[PDB]
Amino acid sequence: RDNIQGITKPAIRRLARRGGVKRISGLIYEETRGVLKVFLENVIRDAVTYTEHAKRKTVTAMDVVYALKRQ
Amino acid sequence: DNIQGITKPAIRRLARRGGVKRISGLIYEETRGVLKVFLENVIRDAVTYTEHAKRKTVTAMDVVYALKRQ
Amino acid sequence: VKQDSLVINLNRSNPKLKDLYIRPNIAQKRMQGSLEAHVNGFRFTSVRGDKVDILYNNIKHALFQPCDGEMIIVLHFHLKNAIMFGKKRHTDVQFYTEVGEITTDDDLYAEQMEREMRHKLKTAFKNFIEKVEALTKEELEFEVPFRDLGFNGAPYRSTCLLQPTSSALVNATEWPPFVVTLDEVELIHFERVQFHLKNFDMVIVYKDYSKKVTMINAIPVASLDPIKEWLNSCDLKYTEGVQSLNWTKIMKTIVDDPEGFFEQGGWSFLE
Amino acid sequence: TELLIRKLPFQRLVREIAQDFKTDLRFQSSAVMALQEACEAYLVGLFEDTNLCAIHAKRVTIMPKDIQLARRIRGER
Amino acid sequence: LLIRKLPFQRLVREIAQDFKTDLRFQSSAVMALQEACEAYLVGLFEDTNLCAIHAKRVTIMPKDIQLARRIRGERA
Repeated sequence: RDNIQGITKPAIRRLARRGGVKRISGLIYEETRGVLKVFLENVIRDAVTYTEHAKRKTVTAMDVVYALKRQ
Repeated sequence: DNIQGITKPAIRRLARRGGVKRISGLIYEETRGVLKVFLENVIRDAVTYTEHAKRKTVTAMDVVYALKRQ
Repeated sequence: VKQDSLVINLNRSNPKLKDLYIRPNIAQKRMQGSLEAHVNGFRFTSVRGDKVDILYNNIKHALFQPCDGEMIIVLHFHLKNAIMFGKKRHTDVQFYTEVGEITTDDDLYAEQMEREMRHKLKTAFKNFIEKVEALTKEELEFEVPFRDLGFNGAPYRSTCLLQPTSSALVNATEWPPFVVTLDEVELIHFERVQFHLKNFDMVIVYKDYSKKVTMINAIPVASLDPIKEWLNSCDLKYTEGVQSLNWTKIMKTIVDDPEGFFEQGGWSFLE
Repeated sequence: TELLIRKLPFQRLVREIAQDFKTDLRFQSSAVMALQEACEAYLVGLFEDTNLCAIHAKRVTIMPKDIQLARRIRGER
Repeated sequence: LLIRKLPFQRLVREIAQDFKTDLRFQSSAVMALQEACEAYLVGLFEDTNLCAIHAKRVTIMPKDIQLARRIRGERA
């Protein structure tokens, strides 16, 4: 599976625009894609850790926010 | 005095250990100012731990906590 | 050092490559041109008539930088002897083509265009390379860097990506380029290696003690171990220290008394 | 609240990363939305640091060099 | 280890006059604050240095510190 390819160039442009970026090099989409996958992986990894510490199979929004405090 | 806790050579030594090859003359006051801000925030955060407990004397332990808030 | 004369032949076999810029330049304008492989050398045909020759027996290292992860594709030549064109003498001559573009603030069909040029360019380059290697009887070879062994550092006061090849430590995508022949290295010594430091400098000392040490600055600690592992696979010894050392003074001391330096136990002072 | 990323592809990304873990895992919609709200916030803030960097280099267009610098100072990997 | 202790505490006390306002610092703690600072400035300089490099400059300037601190989230 490559679903990091599904997060879209226009999406990245949009996000960029909000960060106040005026102009963008071509390699930004792969970098951004990778940067995101790393970040996402950290939070999900940390998050499931709270989920099995409570002995659950289901990730609550609670798991996710506690994990973000670690980041 | 005119030095706020840091002498020009100590600044150079510090920057040297950071990978700094060269120093604009303007750096000493920039470093000094920036250090006063960091030091205050940590002292400020520390004594609050000291008066959460009741003590008028700040200990090393009051400092370790001030730092885990940053 | 004077060169030999380019031997050019008129015939069916003339591997050529179009759309190539030449670093460094012949003016303050970028001279585009074409590169041609003749019997004993390389001819570069510029649009403006400016022509530069490079001899296969003058090539010290021949590098091919593909376009993967990059905005360009490069042929790099590290020369045994500096050759003169323009004002200065140049040990490093390279040829590139740009593959990428700049958006201002979803186009799909145009992305097929993208990968196809990237595919053309790098097929163009491989097919040319495969010829030239064959014309010399594999006696001249293009070394392609190992990107898995890469690391970021600041030799030149920019942060670039340095990559090992078989014979060299290399960056061909930034000008001035960075080329270091591994066989010529005495040892590596890492400086500012200590806990709570996110960056260390790496010092390259040459077998030829007259040559000033080459620094690679502000490399992330995470890369310290991968690098060491590579250094061993090269039989390049290394050492560590917290303090930054004065190498022009150390090299001065050694070159001025190469004998008594090795009476102290030599490089052991690095521990 | 704004959500510049389309929800569906973001979800696939979360469920892909959900393998390589407890192989049976489910996510609450609120948990996926939290992740999404977090990610877009991280990217925007990162793009601000990035743009500062390009300015520092006297450039208007951001390049991976800018991102990498920014992420390096921040302490990311 | 990297800074002189004496002028550093002259700064600690000069700061101490703004808080309780009667305060006296345990000697171990003055030492722990110096240790904390040295580390802070070194790591700051590491980030500063990277910024100078980004700008193709050997020398670091207050431009550089300011950028590092901005990205670190210290002063906007």
